Amino acid sequence: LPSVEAKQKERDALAKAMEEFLSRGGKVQEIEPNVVA
Amino acid sequence: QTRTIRLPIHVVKELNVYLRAARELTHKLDHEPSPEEIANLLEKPVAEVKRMLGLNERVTSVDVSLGPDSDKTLLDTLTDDRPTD
Amino acid sequence: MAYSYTEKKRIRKDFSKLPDVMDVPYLLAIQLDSYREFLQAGATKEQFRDVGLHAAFKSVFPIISYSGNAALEYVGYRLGEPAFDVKECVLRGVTFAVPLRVKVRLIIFDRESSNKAIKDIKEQEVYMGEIPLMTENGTFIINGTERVIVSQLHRSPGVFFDHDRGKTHSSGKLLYSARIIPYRGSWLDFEFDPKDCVFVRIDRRRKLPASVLLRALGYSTEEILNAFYATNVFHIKGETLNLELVPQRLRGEVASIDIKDGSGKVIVEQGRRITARHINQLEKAGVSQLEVPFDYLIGRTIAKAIVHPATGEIIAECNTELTLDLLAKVAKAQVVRIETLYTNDIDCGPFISDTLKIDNTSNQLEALVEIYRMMRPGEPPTKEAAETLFGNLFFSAERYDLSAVGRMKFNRRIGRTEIEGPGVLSKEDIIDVLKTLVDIRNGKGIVDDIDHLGNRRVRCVGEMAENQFRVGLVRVERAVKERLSMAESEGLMPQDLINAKPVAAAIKEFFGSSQLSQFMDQNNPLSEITHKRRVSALGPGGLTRERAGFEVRDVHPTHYGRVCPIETPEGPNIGLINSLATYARTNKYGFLESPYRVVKDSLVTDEIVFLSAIEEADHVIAQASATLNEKGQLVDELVAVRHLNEFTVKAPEDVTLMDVSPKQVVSVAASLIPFLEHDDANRALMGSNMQRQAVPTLRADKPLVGTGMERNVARDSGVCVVARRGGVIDSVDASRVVVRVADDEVETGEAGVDIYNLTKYTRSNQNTCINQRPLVSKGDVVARGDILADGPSTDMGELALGQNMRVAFMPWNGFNFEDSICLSERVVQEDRFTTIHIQELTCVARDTKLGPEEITADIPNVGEAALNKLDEAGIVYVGAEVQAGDILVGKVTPKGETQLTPEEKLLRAIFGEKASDVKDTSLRVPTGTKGTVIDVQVFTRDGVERDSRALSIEKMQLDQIRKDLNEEFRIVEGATFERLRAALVGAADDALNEQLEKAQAYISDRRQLLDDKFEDKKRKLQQGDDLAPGVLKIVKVYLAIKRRIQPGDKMAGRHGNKGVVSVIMPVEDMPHDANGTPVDIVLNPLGVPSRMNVGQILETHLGLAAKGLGEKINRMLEEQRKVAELRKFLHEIYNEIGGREENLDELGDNEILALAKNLRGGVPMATPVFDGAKEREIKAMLKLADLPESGQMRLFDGRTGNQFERPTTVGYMYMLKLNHLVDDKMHARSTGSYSLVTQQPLGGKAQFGGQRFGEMEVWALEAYGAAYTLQEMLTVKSDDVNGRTKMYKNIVDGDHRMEAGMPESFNVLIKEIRSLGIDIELET
Amino acid sequence: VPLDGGRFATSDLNDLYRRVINRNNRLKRLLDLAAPDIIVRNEKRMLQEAVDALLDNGRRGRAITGSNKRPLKSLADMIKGKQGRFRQNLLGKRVDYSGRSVITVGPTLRLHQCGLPKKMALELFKPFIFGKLEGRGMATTIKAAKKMVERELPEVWDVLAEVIREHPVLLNRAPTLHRLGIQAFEPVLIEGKAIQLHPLVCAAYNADFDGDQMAVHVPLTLEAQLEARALMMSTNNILSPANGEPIIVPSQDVVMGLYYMTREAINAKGEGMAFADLQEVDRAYRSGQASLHARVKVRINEKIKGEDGQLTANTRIVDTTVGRALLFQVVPAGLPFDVVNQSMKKKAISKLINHCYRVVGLKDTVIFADQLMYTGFAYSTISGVSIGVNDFVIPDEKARIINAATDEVKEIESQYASGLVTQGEKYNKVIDLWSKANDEVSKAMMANLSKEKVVDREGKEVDQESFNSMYMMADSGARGSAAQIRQLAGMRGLMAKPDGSIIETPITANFREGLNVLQYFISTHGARKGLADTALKTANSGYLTRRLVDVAQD
Ligand SMILES: [Mg+2]
Repeated sequence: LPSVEAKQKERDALAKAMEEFLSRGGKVQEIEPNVVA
Repeated sequence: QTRTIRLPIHVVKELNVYLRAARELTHKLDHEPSPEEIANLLEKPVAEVKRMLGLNERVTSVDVSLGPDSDKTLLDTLTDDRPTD
Repeated sequence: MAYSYTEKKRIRKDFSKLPDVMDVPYLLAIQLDSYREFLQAGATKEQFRDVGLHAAFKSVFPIISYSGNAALEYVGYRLGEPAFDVKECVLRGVTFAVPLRVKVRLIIFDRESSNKAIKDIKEQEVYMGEIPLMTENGTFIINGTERVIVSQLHRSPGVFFDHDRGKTHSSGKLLYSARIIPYRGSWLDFEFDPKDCVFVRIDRRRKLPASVLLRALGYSTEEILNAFYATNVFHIKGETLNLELVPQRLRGEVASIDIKDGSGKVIVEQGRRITARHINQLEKAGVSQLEVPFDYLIGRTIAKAIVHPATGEIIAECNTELTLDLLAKVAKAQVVRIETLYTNDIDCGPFISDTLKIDNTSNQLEALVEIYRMMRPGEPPTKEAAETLFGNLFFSAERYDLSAVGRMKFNRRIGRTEIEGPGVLSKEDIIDVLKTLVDIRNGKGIVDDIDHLGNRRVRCVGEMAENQFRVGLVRVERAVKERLSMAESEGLMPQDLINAKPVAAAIKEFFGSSQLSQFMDQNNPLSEITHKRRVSALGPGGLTRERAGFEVRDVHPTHYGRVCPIETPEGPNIGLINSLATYARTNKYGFLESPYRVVKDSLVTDEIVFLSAIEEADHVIAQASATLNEKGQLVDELVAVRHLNEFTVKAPEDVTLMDVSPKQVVSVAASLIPFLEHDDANRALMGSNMQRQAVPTLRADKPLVGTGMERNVARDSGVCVVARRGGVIDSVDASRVVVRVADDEVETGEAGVDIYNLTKYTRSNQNTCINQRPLVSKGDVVARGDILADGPSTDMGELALGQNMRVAFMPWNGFNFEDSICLSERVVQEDRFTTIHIQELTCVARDTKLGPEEITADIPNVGEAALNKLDEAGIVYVGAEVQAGDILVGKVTPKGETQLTPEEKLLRAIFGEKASDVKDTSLRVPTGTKGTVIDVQVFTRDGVERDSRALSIEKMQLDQIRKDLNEEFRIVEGATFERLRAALVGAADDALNEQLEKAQAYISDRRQLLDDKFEDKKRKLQQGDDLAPGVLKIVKVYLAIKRRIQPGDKMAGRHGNKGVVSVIMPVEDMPHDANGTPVDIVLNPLGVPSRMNVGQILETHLGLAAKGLGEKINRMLEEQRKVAELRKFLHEIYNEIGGREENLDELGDNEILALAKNLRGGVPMATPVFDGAKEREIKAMLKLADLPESGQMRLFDGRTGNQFERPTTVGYMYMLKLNHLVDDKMHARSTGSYSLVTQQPLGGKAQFGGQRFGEMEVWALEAYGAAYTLQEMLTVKSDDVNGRTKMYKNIVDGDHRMEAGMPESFNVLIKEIRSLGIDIELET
Repeated sequence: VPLDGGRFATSDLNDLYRRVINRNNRLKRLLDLAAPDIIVRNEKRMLQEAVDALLDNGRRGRAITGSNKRPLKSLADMIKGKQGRFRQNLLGKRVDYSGRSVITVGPTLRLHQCGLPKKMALELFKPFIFGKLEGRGMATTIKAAKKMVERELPEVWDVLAEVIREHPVLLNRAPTLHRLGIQAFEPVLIEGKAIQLHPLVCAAYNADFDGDQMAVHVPLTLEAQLEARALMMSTNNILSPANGEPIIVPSQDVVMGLYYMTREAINAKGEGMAFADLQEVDRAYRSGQASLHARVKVRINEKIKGEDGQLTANTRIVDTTVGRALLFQVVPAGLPFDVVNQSMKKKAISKLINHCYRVVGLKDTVIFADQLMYTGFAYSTISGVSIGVNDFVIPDEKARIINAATDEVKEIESQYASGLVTQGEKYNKVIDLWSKANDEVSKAMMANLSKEKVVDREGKEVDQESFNSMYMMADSGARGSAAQIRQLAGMRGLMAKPDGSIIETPITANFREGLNVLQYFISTHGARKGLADTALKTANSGYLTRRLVDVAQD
């Protein structure tokens, strides 16, 4: 199954991607929980 | 040719509207299907929506094993009201 | 030692002789620890890396969207608070669930081979699936009813080797198939062909060749075959006459060619068995080349491809034998090298060398097509395309489920080095299966065992719930993958991206529609414990009942300390349903472990290690009852050991481990049997099951002869309330107990008050009574862990499942013929075995298409005698005695088109009753059941109209909450008056007034919480209960019935002696002694020699001494004896016979007199299972209470007055009342309702059907001459419309001959055969 | 048929019949439109599998499966598949005038009668009461007579007592293995809810009092009432249908009172006195001036049936005990006195009932087997026999055999470490050694258990038979055998293994002294092996007796 390591290598690629964005020009949005769009 | 009890073509056309409108409302945002909140989206009275949803026959089968063990049937446990003791 | 508050009231005489190093741990640790790992409530920002709820989100969420530039990233999840509490959830029908809000962000990309220009949008998503959030006792409140989820004992993933020799091979030596069992799906197999070959297979495929699987993976056929059996190279200087002498292969092989090597001497004659002396000559000789013949190399095939340097091409392919025509080519080509295979019959046969020529699959290109022939022959995939296709099909991680424990068991069995193997198969593991499967044929090693505890894994609720949550997540991603790819992030929100329906539906069916989640039987605190320690081998994805056989339903030498061998249910599943041991504990991988004591040759160490099943065969394990020299040394030359799963006897210099306690082998229910070593294993198995079916009596009575584990079952079951913190009890009420927390055990800076609400008479899952009674007083101090109020069937913290009766063993006029019990009238007048049963009766109001159903107070065709018990709403009052046939609630249904018979309307005009168009469908009690209405619950829709009684019950609930809040503030108000006054009188005016603002700030902040709590309960009372669609109102009542003991009820003991009471004789008829004390129960002594259970009599002998000592204490206490004489007699009982106790620690005037008052009825004694009292210690207490050491006295007959001519064994035995009463066993029927198609009797009208007349009873009548009795029971008693109605008229008329007619089972058979186009008629 | 809440429920044949009509009418309309052969050949093909799926399912035509797990239930599936209407009725059928309840021993009942509760008799015999109330004049209509039974009027009990006087009822246990599983009894009204069963018919029914239930049945027609009295009565089937031996014999509780009564003692109270008749023996015993078993001489008047048609009486003076003379009072006239001069074991009583059946007949035997049950229950209560902790006597020479056999194995284990014997040679040496010591303890235990009772006759130490409770229950054949007393007093021996081998270390302890933790775990191997074997004994033997009936039924 996809239990543990089936998609582990993909997480490191996405984690490193957000690190470059959060360094310069990185913003975080506090979206409300109950939002339709 | 779908249901057991045949519905006329004049009441079966408007029945698909209540079933199509109920599908979009249940998936709005973590919503549960119910006949109370659908009466406002279609501007239908409370007594009218209970008759349209209840018009669906959805007949069951008596030759089905009730429970995990396949040793008893539903037809073998039914009784009659016309014949007496 | 120091005694707590509960232990000072009554002390049990312990006959234990072995010291205890470790006490019994928490019994329900397997249900609580497995759920905390899955549901991590208390955690920091950094979660754990377990396989629970966090691993599911960490494996399904982080996936990019195909044909798009979006991806979902999982950040974390948080657990909220439940809407309702624990106790207020079983009455409303809620699931006591808790929501979880997982924070998942959505990322966007540009699909430019680089993750740039992203926009993270973190949004706390709504609850996906509400977790049931099991309680602190290990139960899941699902839809109001608490359930347990038993653990599953499934097979561990890995490889398994065995013999499997049967009728298929028609011989003794046979080769088994190594069937690799993954975690889920993608099964494999490897079967060895009988003709020195190997034929692998699949879960559904036929026999596949093993030669094509070697060259398709990338390995060469020449190198893989040379490294399988052996490899030998020979040099040839123009003539191929040489043999590489192997010191290992030449040993044990005869040489048919005479050799003259040795510079003038002979080594081996013509066809002679070489000896070890001549074999060792070749080592010190140093020779390697020898003159070999040409006719002896024709059998030895070649290993690798031989290439000649003169010709330039492969002169001989791999796996080719030598022939006569192939010998002249070597002399002409003059090859410098030669490689042949040296195989023999004494060693392992080269099965891989012979199977390499099968189907002509040796090359790399020809082997890749043979595999595709078995997977998909003639498919759309090409020859080379299917090779790359199949290479990635079974290599998929999601397809080939291989857990971490399965990878460990895979490498450990084959002998690999890397224990934590990867989830995918490796090329280094495929070579170990070949060398291990062919080795099991010649018998050069050992095989595996599929029934050992090392191959079986325990799966708890934490893994079964995480697997269902994982399936629910993969069902969400498959539906939200197409929605995210065809859309963007700026047009929607992360909430609308995925759906939460499949997750909530996956966990809804696991707790409500799974065979593992079953209703907990709470008719006994012991049944609740054994239901949670239960390990079932059945269930989904496991071994079922039909495929069990006999090899799994037995015990194994590895079950010592992990699974109880005398706790299997007798019936269709015996040996499949097991129970965990007392000291057993699961390992990290899921294997069962048991504690042991490391013992050395000089000192038994104090450290305790928990050993698994596979780690047990290395060490030497001795018994726990081994003799010691008061210094840690064994004093026996011959000790009992089980080092290699063999119960043998060895020396004390070879022991390495020691057991902790003799009770670690038996389970909890099996350890509560005193003198277990004297009972047979068949009776002990039945005694532990009947002890589980005991009904809580009206008065709880402790057993005079116990074990000591009774104070651990009642504490770990949770039926009794224990003190969370220590302090002084403030006030004791019959419904609640409030304690004042001590000054030292307070976490915050206030006083602190704990309030415990006691559970009053409530209904159990088995329709029994459950209530708690206070045990503390006003003004006594308690510590953390003391029992404040005992639960059902508990006596002062102990376990009281039954009562101890005066038993005499003798035949009494045949009333105790085989197993019947001759009872007295004293046990009925004293209300000994009387029990309370609570029954629930519900009445629902639906919405008929003609008209709705409403609860009213007007019933047609009734009188005043039936409406006086109801009220203005239509429901009976609480506390009204209802007989059989009374009306509970009023309910009428509108009817239309009745079509009344004209002969009926003439009769209604006789009296003058008006015609009402309403059918009477009121809720009434069944026939034969009477009780008292103790509680009425009313449920209605949210916003629906409520009757007058709905608000009346609401007003009572709103006041009991208000009375509790006023009591909470009243006790804390007095603490503010004594603390402020003590500091004002004792020892600056500004500092005195400054502390008043802080004291009043706490009483004002608590007052604000009381208003929030009061408005919370008021809001919950107004919330309408959600029910099934189509129901308007639900009214349920509760009836309480007190069932006494009557002839027919089933009684039993703790030693497997069950019976049914036959008669209740008066007191004057029971046998009495010289003093005139009559017995209570007369048992038959003929059962003891048949079923060997001597502990049944040893309990009777020890029970006589326990009651005899209580009579001396009572006589000593009534004569106003001094305290110095009481503690002297108590020291003679506890500190003189055996075991070990301690006195002179309690006050004589207050705590010793209170102890002697609890021993007035009898002195309780503790007898462990294998560390109990002997025959000498039992007779030592018989002579202490002025009783005969033989345990037998001469009795007198109550009816004739004559004395019996033989001494009779008397004493007190603990009896139990089982849940097999005759009130639900006696049935009778004359007529009734019949079915629709087949006119056969059936139930459904508050009455059962009939007795099924099977074929075995037909053969009994056919064996007789009863032809009219057989025809009557087949035609006129069933399946006859004109037969039953005309026979009933005959019985009333007076005469009765027969009415045969024709059965309806045959009339329907004719109409069904005719509908198949087959004509069938009666020729007559 | 509809259900609760307006929901309907149909069968699996309505949608099958509807599917054929939907395709048959579609084919009839496709023929008048002059449709080509390309489109009409596919519609005629659909009509094939439409009717084929209606007749039977599982063939090459896959059955329809819509919104359901099970495939379907066609016409042929109603008469086949282990659930057909023809096979479901052959294995069972509910009947009227029946009921069930637990069983209970009644020691005061006769052989031809049983106990029936009042609450069950009112329901089983309900139609017979309605016809008796109208014939007597207590009720005018059947509607008024039914209301009298619901109120339980006192005059209804007088009517119920008359409708069951000569009306037999049938009792049967759930496992009906042989013919004696169904027997007819005359029901009597008892207070309670449990069916009072006769103690002697418990052997044929194979029924114990552990909560077992027994079904009842009421024969309606007088043709079935005569078959229950002349064929299915309990007094008619007194012999087994498989052998010639009586099946209704005194059980363990009755044979225990008849063995203690006829058990000669050496010296007792009232030994050597003479009695003029059997009535003086009872008169001397009831006064307490004579022991139950003392050597006396009583003059007896007996009759001999050995002569053809001549019942000649003979008066002789015999030398017997007091208990054997009291037992001869219930013996019929056709039997001599030499039949009660023995110790009256279980094998001796069954041979007396068989000999009594061939001499005096059946009427004098059904009243003689009831007298043995009354005499056995009476004299087993006077003697308060009981099992205690001192009844399992241990031979003093058991320690001299266990300690000697343990030293004979220590000298062999030294030879195993020296290379003299092999693994297989040592296995057969220690297995045959403990088997010899187990038989040596058993023969030394029975010698000390049977001849331990000593007495004094005018000054002496004479050894007689042991009057021990554990010895009497095994000697009389009531309960227990040599293999069970061996495990209580003597050593248990060597235990088996589910694999089929014998463990080297035996169980040298008994159940009186107690077992160790390892000795108790070894005994659990053969315990669950025998318990799990019973599940196959009821599944394999039941399949054998069913195949034997299907062949020899005609
Ligand atoms: Mg039984």
